[PDB]
Order: sequence, then C-alpha cells, then structure tokens
Amino acid sequence: NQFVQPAWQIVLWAAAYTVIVVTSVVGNVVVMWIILAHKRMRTVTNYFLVNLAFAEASMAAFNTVVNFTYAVHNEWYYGLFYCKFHNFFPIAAVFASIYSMTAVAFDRYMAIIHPLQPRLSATATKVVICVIWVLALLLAFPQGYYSTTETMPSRVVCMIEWPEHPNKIYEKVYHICVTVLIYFLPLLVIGYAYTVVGITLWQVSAKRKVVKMMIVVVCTFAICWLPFHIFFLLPYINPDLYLKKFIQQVYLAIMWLAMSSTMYNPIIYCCLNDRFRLGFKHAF
Amino acid sequence: RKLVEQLKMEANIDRIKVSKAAADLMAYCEAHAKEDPL
Amino acid sequence: NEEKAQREANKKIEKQLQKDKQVYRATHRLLLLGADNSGKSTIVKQMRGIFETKFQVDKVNFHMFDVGGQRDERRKWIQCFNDVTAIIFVVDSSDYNRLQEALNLFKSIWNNRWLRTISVILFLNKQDLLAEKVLASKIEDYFPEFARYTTPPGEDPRVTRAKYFIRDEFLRISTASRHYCYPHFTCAVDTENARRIFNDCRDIIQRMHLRQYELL
Amino acid sequence: LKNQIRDARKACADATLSQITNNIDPVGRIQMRTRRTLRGHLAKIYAMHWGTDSRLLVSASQDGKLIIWDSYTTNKVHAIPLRSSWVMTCAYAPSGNYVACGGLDNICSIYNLKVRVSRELAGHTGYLSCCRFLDDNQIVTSSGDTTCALWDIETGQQTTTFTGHTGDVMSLSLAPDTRLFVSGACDASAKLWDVREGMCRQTFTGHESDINAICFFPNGNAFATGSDDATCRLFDLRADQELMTYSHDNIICGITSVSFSKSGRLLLAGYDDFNCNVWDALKADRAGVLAGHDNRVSCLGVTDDGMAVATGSWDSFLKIWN
Amino acid sequence: QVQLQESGLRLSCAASGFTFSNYKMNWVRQAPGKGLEWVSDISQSGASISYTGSVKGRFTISRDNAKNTLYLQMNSLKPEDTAVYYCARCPAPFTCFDVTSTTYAYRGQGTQVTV
Amino acid sequence: RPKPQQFFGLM
Repeated sequence: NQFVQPAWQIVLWAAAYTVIVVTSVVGNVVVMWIILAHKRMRTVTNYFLVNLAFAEASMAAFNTVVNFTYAVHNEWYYGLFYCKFHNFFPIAAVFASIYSMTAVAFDRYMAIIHPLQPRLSATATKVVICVIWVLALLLAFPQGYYSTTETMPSRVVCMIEWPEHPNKIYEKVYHICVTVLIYFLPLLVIGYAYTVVGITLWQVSAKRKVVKMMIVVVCTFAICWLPFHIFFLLPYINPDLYLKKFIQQVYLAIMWLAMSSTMYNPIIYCCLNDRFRLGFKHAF
Repeated sequence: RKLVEQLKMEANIDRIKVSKAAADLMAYCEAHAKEDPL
Repeated sequence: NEEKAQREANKKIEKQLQKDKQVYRATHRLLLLGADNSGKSTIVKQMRGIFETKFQVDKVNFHMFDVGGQRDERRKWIQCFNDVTAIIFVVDSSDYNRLQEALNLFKSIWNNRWLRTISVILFLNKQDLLAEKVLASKIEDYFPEFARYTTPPGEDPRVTRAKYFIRDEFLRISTASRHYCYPHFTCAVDTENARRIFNDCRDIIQRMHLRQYELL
Repeated sequence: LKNQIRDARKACADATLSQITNNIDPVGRIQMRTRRTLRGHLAKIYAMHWGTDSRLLVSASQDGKLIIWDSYTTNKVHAIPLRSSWVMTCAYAPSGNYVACGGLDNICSIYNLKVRVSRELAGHTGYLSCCRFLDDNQIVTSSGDTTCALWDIETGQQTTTFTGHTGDVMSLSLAPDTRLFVSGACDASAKLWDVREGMCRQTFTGHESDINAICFFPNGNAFATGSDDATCRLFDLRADQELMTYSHDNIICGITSVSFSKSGRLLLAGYDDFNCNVWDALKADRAGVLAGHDNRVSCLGVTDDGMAVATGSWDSFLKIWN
Repeated sequence: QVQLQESGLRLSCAASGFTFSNYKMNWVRQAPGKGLEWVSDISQSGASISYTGSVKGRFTISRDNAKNTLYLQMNSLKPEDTAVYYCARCPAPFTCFDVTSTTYAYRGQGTQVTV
Repeated sequence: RPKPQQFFGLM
C-alpha cells in the first residue's frame, strides 16, 4: 500500500484546507443571515443571492472536508451509505452553485441593459430555483447510483463501478457531457453578459469598480475551474499516470484550487455595498 | 364686513367656567371606564 | 358552509389583482408642470379636472398627467405625486419678469420633503422668441450678473451666452443640494421630445437599479 | 372686539386641567401587538373607515382601488376599481348598504353593495378632503375651495353650503346626536356648524399651522385637533377656549390622524415619524407607542365597540392592533 | 391667533401668536395694477439671506428673535417702488410654497410706500 | 478490483 504520507505534508495540507473551509462557511452563513434577518433586504432581487450562499455553504461543508479526509491516506472511513450520499449530494451542490451564479449574471444583465422592463415575479424566481436544484440532482444522480465500496488488502475504497463495455463509451460520454454542461456554456453566457454590461457602464469611479469586479469574477472562474476538468478528463488519454504519489499531489493541488472559489463572493459583497459592510459590522 | 358681523354674533355666548367642564369630563371618564377594553 | 363561499370569492379577487400587478408595473407615471405662459399645452398635443396623455415609444407606454382644476395654493395635493418617475418642468425663457417665480417654484419643488427623491426634467421652451428678442429688453436689468459671464449661433454668440446663463442659473440651485436634473433646449415645433423623455427615464431607472442590486 | 373676546376668555379661566389631575389613578403602561395584517394593495393606502358592526372595513388606495376587508378572516369581499386613480377619502354607510369615495377628480362617487355606481355628485371646484354619512339619504362633504356642503343623494343636488373658512378644509367630524358637526381647515381654526340652520355657531383659534385631523368626544361636548406644529389640542364647546394641550420636545413632525377610545380615556395620534403615539386624555402624558410601519401612517380608525384599532400607512399595508 | 402687523425708510413687521424662531420669513410687494412679486427672504437664523436681482445691493433685511420682529431697510428709491408691502411666513417649520398667493392666511395687511 | 495501486479520485 503506497498512498501514505509523513507528518509535515499532512500538516501543511490540513492548514491550507482549514483556512478556506473556515472562511467559506463563516462568510456564507453570515451573508445568508444578513439578507434573511433584517426584514428590509428580503426582496425578490436577493433570492438568487441567498440560493448561491446556501449552495456554496453546502459545497464547502461536505465536499471539501470529506474529500480531504479521503485523499490524505486513500482509505474510506464511513461506510457504503455515506459513500452513496457523498457521491450523490455535494456534486449537485456544485452544479446548483454554478447555475445560481449564471442566474445572478442574467438578472444583472437584464437590470442594466433593459431597465424599463419589469423585473421577474416572485413565483417565476421560485420556479427557476426549483428547476436549478432538480437539474443539479438529475445530473449528479448517475454517479451516486453506481457508487460502491470494495475491500482490498489493507484498503477499503469508495469508487464508481460503471457498467462494463469493450470500448468504454458510457463513462466517456458522461464525462464529456458533464464537462460541456459545467465549463463551456455558462462561461460563454457570463462572459457575453458581463462584456455587454461593462461596455455599457464604462460617479464614474463606482461604474469602473463594477467593471473591475466583473473582470475579476470571470478571470477567477476560468482560472480556478480549468485544471479540475483537465484532471477528470485525463485518464481517457493516458491512464498510466494514476499509479504514483505525484497524481495525489496533483489531485490535492487542484482540489484546493477548485474549492478556493467559494470565499470570493462575500468579500466582493463586503467590498462594494455599504449596507453589507454595516451587516458585517453588526454581525461581528 | 362679514368677519365683523361674525365676531359680533359670536361675542354673545354663555361661557361656562373651566371647573364645571372639567368636573363633567371627570364624571364621564370615571362613569364609563368599566366598558373600556383598551 | 358559509366560510367556503368566502374562500371561493377571495381566490377570484387575488387572481385578477395579480393581473393588475402585471400592468401597473409596466407603465410609468410622469407629472407635467409649468406656468400659464409656458407652452406646456403645445407639448402634450404632439405626442397625442385632470387632463391625461398616453404615448408609446419603443414598446413602452407612458401616462402623463396635466393637472389643474384647483386654486393657486398647491402645497397639499403635491404630496399625491410621490411615486412618479419624473417631473417635467416647463419654463418660458422669453419672459424675464416671470422667470424669478419659476426659479422659486423650482426651489420649492427641489427642497420639498416628499419630493426629495423624484428627479426633474427641465425644458426651456420658446427660444425662437428669445433669438428674435435678443437680436432685435437686454436680459440684465432683471439680473445684475449677466455683465460678467463667459460661455462654458448663426451670426451672433450672444444668444448662446443668454441660453447658457439661464440654464446655469437653473443648474446652480440643483447642484447646490439621490435625484438629478436633465436640461434640454426645445423650440416651438419639435418632434423629438418623446425620445428625450425616454432616454432620460432610461437613465433614471438604470441609476436607481444600480443601487437595489447591491452594486453601488 | 376681538380683544374683548380674549379678555372674556381670560376672565372665564380659573385653573388649569393639569393641576386638577393631582388625585387620580394613572392609566399605566399600555402595550398593544399586531393581531392581523392586511396585504392586498399596490400603491399607498390613503384612508379607511370602520363599519358599524365592527367587522367589515373599507380601504382606499392611490392606484385606483377600493377594497372591503373582513377583519376576522382577512378575506377580500369586494375589490371595486375607480374611474380616477387619485382619491383622498372614503366612508361607510351606517346601515351597511352604501360606500363613498372622492379625490382629485372633483366628483363624489356613491356605490351600492346590494356593485355599480349608484350616484355621482358634481358641484365642487376643489378636491374632496373628507366625507361622512348622516343616514343613507344625506351626505356631508368638505372641499379644497374652503367650502363644506350637505347634499341629498336622491335629488343629487346641493342642499346647504357652509362658507366660513379662509384656508382649505382638511377634516370634519359629526356629533353622536347627528345635529352638529365640526370642521378643521388650513388656517389654524376649527369651526362648529349646525346642519339645520346653516350658520357658524362658534370659532376656535388655538393652533399655529394647518389642522389635519379633528374628531368628537364620545360625550359630544369636546374635540381634539392635531396639526403640523407637532401639537395636539383639546377644546371644549362650553369653556370656549383651549382646554388642554399635548406635546413633546423630541418631536418635530406633524399629526396625520386623531381618534379617541370608547370611554374617552385614551387619545391615539398618528405621526409622520413612522409611528403612532397613545396619549392620556386627562394627565397629558405619553403612555403608549405603536411602531409597525415602514412609511408614514396616513389613516387611523377605532371600532364602534372599542375592541380594535386599525392603522394604515404609505407602505401599502393595513394593520390591526388589540 | 397668528398676527402680523406692519408699520412704516425702515419698515417694521411685528409678529405674535407663534414662536418666531422656527419659521423662514419673506417680504413680498404688490404694485398697483400688477400681481404679487417676491422681494426678499431670510431663514430661521439669518445665515441665509436672498433677494430679487432688481433689489440686490439696494435693500437689506434683518430679523430680531429677542423681540420677535422683522426689519427691512431700503434706500436709493425709484418711482417703480411705489407698492404695498407685506411680511409673510411660509407655513411648515424646519423646511413653504404659497407665499405668493391670492388668498394666503399667514400674512398681514401691508403698508403703502409711494416715492 | 481494477488494480491494487490506483488512487480513485472523487468529485
């Protein structure tokens, strides 16, 4: 059994993960409390914001901690039912977070470019939230259904036993389809919407701060979500890379890089608006 | 013209003093206080 | 028994009212206001108790209300126009004797408590008369500050000096103290005032929507 | 001649009302909580009026809607649209048959609920400010051209006209004996009128700004007025002078509505500081605060049984307190 | 009752029936054959003082809150100044529209000045 | 089942 690490690397990775999980859960539940608890911020505008905050808190509470405790020593510690639940729910949380970000960009585009049109109703907002969560669960279902737990000499592993085929069509088509549905489409949507809004907007300093914020959001999304999909699309091109400790170093690095995208949005909301600054001042 | 006639017509009133009006207000406030839900 | 008939009539009421919320949010209310010498009646005829005018531009419907049926006092019913999008203030710029009353009315509108968040679109009407009057009074016997003024126009630039002096007199009290002021030059005949009102209302609603979406 | 009137009113004054309240049991702290909340209007609610049976109320909004509410089950019985979007007043008939409205359109509209426009009264030149029902046959209105009027609904023409004010009339209130009524205007003066003769009996001048609200005592011999100078004043028809005053040094906002309770012990006043205050009518000290609205409270009502108090503000919500 | 009494070349306006230290005061003229025209105004503390452009540099306004009175000092007279003068109070404290109105309830009877 | 030296990364 080769997947074992000494003390110092484990200490370094534990600190580097503890910082981001503490910052993510504290910022997201504080922002959710500020919107839901002051009785003047409960507005149709902020529903997608509290949906994104809940999705990011659920994404950073389970999917980072359990994957870290599985990636330290490559052993499973909980059981078959938690293997099923972990392969079902937090991937749907990731999908719901990304589509909530796309919905927020959509409302900002229609608020700035077409101001005279009325904003969407409360029931349409609730239907869009429900469709987002149902689509996330339906996309994350086949990974959690086929998940299983197998024993080996000094190993217990939770894996995804896909149905066998001589050419490996099912998992290849599924991984290519989920790569297209995560990465390429909402990057294009957010890029086009924020490009048009930034071109229109570019008290000039507040508008330039808004344009710089959208540039930061698009750049961090692309740079922090590229190598995650590169690594998960890797083993259909050269599958001999998965038999060394270098690949678990690469996995831990890309997992930190992918889950570092959770902390950015409460910092942005505290930076721009003064009412959110008063909310953080009253909450602390 | 009209204001002078209005003041001359309203100058002749029988003004009851403050004590009788205050006593009547106390009597009406104390008599009906048992039917006040507020 | 009787409670079931009350619930059935209630659900019919909340349905139709919801359809009303589909249309009351889709139209914008403007309050037109000015003086008797100002040509505010010539403006409302071009897009066409209380007179009302409905006009549609870029598939957006506007309903603007020329109100007057009351006395000279207006400090009580002017609180009724609290939720309007904009106030269209029309000024006759060829009469300097009545211009001080227009400036005082603009001050009282701008510094009101219930009108401190409603913006004003300013029109300076009747400028052909201004050109034919300046070229042929002297616009300084009433205002002793025109003799020292520099401009920040077919044969003489004096009309530009007069026009920019009047709009600067209007803009100084606007910038001396949420809500903006949008001044435009208009003539006796003009078929582009609806586009100006549309663009200014677009800017007003965009600046308002920039704050409610937490973008400052 | 006015100096002789002031000298006579000074000579009729023996002692103040506050000095006579030394030996009396105080009311104490009063706390009230919002029981029901009515939410169906789009624009700002401008006026209301309670029914005689203390169950059904009427509310008028500024988008052109008049909605009859059931206070118990929060059920919308009727939702009548209006020809003119701008209204300022509403009233409810004592027999429960009729409802009325008016505003900037210079017309008083009377609707029958047995829903169509039963009557339209058009004789005024200024905006209607208040309207009340004596019976289902006569109606009293006040306009913005310094005139009050008494109309017959069946003939549809004005019967009597009261012209005594110099500023615009803002509110009126009828007596429980249905033979006298008082009106307050924008000249810091309140006047008492008799419906049979048609002449001003008496004139009171105590305030300093426009008077916005006026209502009779349950006894029928006194009335309290609120104005824009952050003061409330209680006058009596027999003493002919300003009997009592209620004010505070921390308020700089006007009074929008004034009502009494059943026994006359309490006096509820709505303010422009987003809240309502509950004063004691004899000790002249503040005793209750009602704060539940996000905009300025514009209308207030007390039931005929003294069991509920309903407020309505510019936040499009009408609330009930017990 | 609010009372404004004028006298008067230094014109005096005496006020009674209200607190003088809360309202912004105005001086308004009326020419024979012409409508009401606004001349001057002074705020609650006297820090803000404004005039019509035809009377600037030629008139002066002062208020004395200790005795609750309002003075107007006017010199270098012209035949165009022959008018009836009123002192007016705009209604709402801590702020005020209708000081130039046909029937206003918060202004006096005025004094005649003929040059 | 595939190999005793695989890593089995998860999302």
